[PDB]
Amino acid sequence: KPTPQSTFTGPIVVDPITRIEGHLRIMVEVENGKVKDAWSSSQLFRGLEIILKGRDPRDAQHFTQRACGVCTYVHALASSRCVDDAVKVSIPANARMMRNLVMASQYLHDHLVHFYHLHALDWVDVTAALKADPNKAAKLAASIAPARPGNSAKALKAVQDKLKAFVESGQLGIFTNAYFLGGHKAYYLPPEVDLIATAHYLEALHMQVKAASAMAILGGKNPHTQFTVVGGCSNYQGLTKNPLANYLALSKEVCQFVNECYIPDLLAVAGFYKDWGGIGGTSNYLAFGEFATDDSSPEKHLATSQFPSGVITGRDLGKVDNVDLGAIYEDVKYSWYAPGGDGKHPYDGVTDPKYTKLDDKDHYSWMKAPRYKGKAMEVGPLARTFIAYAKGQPDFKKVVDMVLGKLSVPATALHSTLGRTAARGIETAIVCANMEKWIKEMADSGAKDNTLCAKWEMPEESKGVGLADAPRGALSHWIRIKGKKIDNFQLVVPSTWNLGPRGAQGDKSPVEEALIGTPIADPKRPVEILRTVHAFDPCIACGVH
Amino acid sequence: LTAKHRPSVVWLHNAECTGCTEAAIRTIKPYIDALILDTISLDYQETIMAAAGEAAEAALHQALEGKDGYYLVVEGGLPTIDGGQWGMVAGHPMIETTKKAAAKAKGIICIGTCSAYGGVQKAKPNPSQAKGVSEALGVKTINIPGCPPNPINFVGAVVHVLTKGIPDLDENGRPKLFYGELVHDNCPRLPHFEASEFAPSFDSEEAKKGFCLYELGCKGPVTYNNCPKVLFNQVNWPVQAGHPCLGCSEPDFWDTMTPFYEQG
Ligand code: SF4
Ligand code: SF4
Ligand code: FCO
Ligand code: F3S
Ligand SMILES: [Mg+2]
Ligand code: NI
Repeated sequence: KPTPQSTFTGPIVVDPITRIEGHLRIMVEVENGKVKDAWSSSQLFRGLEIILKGRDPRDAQHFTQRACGVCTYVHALASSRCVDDAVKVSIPANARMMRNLVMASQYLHDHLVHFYHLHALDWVDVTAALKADPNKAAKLAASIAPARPGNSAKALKAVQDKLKAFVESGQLGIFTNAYFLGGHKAYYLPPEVDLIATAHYLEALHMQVKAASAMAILGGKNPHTQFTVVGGCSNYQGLTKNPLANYLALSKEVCQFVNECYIPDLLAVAGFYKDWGGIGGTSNYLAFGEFATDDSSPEKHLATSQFPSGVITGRDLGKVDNVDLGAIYEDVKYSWYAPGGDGKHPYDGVTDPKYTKLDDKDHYSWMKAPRYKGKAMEVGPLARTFIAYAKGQPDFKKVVDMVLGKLSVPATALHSTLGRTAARGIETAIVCANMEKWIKEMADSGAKDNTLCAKWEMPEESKGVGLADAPRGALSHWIRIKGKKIDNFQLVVPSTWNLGPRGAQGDKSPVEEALIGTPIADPKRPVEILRTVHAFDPCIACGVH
Repeated sequence: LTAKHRPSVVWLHNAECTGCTEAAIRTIKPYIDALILDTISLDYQETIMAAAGEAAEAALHQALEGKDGYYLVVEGGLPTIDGGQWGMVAGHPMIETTKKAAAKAKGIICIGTCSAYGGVQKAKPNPSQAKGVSEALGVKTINIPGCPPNPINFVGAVVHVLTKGIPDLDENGRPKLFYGELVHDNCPRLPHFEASEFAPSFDSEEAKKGFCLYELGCKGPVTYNNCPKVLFNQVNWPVQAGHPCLGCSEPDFWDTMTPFYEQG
């Protein structure tokens, strides 16, 4: 019944954090088997903001997209919203629709790959799946998930035979030295549940191809879409009947996989790890919102996002504040940047790299520390879910209540690594339930009038901000234009909010705070650190840029 | 064959965005599970491997010391400023680990423009002093560029290397199998280009009619890649989506192909 926990006292360093995007080192101090202090240390700088200075503002989206190829598209969208705001163009309704649908397709691809290919191996013992009875596994699957041929005893046995041949080869490949090899106290699942999840892990490798193909019908290609322009979008063909029929068909298949496999696996896994509802919580949440009906300005985005925007402080769901874009700043006191750079609003952002040395407690990360009124903010699916739920958004109320009921927990149980993981699935289901409506809206509008790009003029001097809620959370790009060129271009990215270091007052970031109190069953295989870190869905290329 | 000793592949991530890993897993001939279960032994790959920290570093070293040797895939450029310390894994500069892995590799495949040629972090003013792999380390590489490359090109290259040897390479290290032809030579808008039928803006009726995108900056005429012939994701490519080619498989395109929306 109790959560396994050793008596280990001492430091643990985990570097590389694998099954994330990018290069992260986590350092913790452990006393009597529980984490007592933590540091989130991002280990690569590229400097896209420096590279952009003096370039054509039209080029920004193509450079910033390469901040990250996991959350591909999202930086092209934020940069396009940013430059659209700076030149004061309102994009056509069809462009709003197409950009938002590409964002929806990205949520689907991204969250499915995250749960299965990045997170699941923290919770699922793949080698234990070889001990399962495939007939027992099928019967269990039939009780917790909709009927499907992939969950049959024959299908589960084929997965098991394939895994068997692979493990027995002695070339374990990506499973080499896995934390679950030879059993591990922190892995709770019955072998049958391991096998069902492993079968779906493999299926998801094929399904993510379909999710990306759907995205590419509108986006041109995946990764790194190529269909946005200043003023709107370029892809007239994406408004036509046959491409949209194919986009719908592929989306429906992906959503069937979300509803049949992802959500039931997520619930089954969460059911066994209810103790993780009491580990890894934080208190403050931020979202810029996504899927707006009016994207004519950043203020209209914040106001009309269907996944709503807002600020929650101190877990107080009774008081959702509106976002104040002027309250955002970034500190560098504990980061690898030059002195003097603390407290900068992104319009006045500075990016002056200055490395010291590995594990220097005074400067330990290439990420800046974004703060909001002096507080750290968690961003991402859990932030969006709490904000929507507190505001009474009807799809979030329904799906959140469904989960709380299934797990038999109060909403406060969601301030945790388990809640963070559940929230990712909750919103994936909600995006899926909206796809057909959004596709019909664009098919009808695009048939009526295929206007997709507005006319615009480059100003000599201006500023603009582009907001998006990307799969990992609140994303903002900020431009100052001078002499029709980029004078300043600052990215403040969801993983910067979640996984940056301490701010100017020495206050831990959300992941640093979340790691305090983590139990460690075996300090040589600290899967519990990975559970919380992975729940934030880190992207270090995003966070540092 | 799954149960056989499959050729070892070590995949290193340097200064990268992981778009190349993402591209590789879009493969359908074969799908990625079939590749790693049946064809190769993928022995280190940070994005998807189970082990983390010291256990992952132990897996890398087991692979580098394997009796049968290994092939090396590199994703991302090498940041060289400050002794390589601006890009580190397990407390070691990326340039050091890549140098070590390259020295004993049976073959080196650079996936993406970043590892091939330096890529986005090398763009002016190059704050990290980033280099391509051959640029930094002086080793011959098989380059599979593009930002990212088509999985057809990367997986095709991997399969060629294991089955046939080094494919014929052009002056930029790119297999002629995939990079022998200009994007433009296979573009369905080529008749519009020949007839000087160019879209003057993205809102124009010429754009709606699918006219050539040269006047809006298309770099297809100077870019070697197979995009229009094979497509991406079995469904599309940028010009079919109404957008100019950026030249993303060309060395240093960030500085040679910009501004992207002009020919200037
Ligand atoms: S080549 Fe492009 S897609 Fe690949 S790692 Fe570099 S920036 Fe990312
Ligand atoms: S759109 Fe680009 S690749 Fe196609 S014909 Fe015109 S210049 Fe050539
Ligand atoms: N989602 C995503 Fe990537 C991060 N963090 C961005 O923006
Ligand atoms: S931008 Fe790149 S993906 Fe092909 S169409 Fe041009 S070479
Ligand atoms: Mg920034
Ligand atoms: Ni990312």
